[PDB]
Amino acid sequence: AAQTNAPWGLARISSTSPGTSTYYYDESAGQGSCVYVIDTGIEASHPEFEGRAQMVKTYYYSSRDGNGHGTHCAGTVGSRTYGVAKKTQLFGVKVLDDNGSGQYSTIIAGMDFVASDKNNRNCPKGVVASLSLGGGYSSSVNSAAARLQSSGVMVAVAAGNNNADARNYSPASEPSVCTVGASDRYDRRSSFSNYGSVLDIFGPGTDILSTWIGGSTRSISGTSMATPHVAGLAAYLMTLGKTTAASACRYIADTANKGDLSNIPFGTVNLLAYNNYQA
Repeated sequence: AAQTNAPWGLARISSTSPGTSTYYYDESAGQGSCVYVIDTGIEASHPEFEGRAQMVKTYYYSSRDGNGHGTHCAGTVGSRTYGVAKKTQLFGVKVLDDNGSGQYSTIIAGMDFVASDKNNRNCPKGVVASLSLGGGYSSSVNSAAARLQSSGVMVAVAAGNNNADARNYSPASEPSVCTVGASDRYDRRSSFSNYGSVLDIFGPGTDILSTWIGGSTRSISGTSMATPHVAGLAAYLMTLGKTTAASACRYIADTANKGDLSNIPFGTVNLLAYNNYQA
């Protein structure tokens, strides 16, 4: 399948070269998979989600996304126009308030929620969780991410936006999950992207168009935007049967575009997520 005039990041993930604008992908499109977006919520009524999104948990007075960040990330996972895996099921877990903040204890509870809640959902092709959040190093936060991964969920986490080594941030620094840095449309490391040996992969993160609250759209930047490209890619590849939740990060690294990014510090992987789809 071909989506013309796609957002640059979608085109990038199906291309061996920057500078194109059509996204190519297998029509299975993540059908039968599920992606949890652990964030500020999801505006599930947005026409872009086509009834495939729903809120399953909140720790606050509402499950609605009063911020936009979670809706934007969910759109990159699975919206019809802005999403990688256009037929996946999206489940929102609101661990962040409408200012985008959340206590680590709430975030940990949300991860353990997903590890159990997947047993209440129909996801025959597998389960992914996208975590566009983080703060300073915490062994408890890393352990919660490790448990979620161990339970059979492909965990993708943002590297962070500090232009610093991600070893000092959580859950970015947890070895067993997939830690995602950000790149721009010219294949440069995004100016804010964290780096370091703990990164597994880069995805598009600068000037990413996606859904927003109020039934709208906007372009924003962050490792928060790169993470859902990788989460959606995992769901898509799991639906194709090419990999599993336990092996998808490694498979994405195996099949990535290699050596094509600029300003990658010595010791950080030079790997850009790629779907290897042959139309």
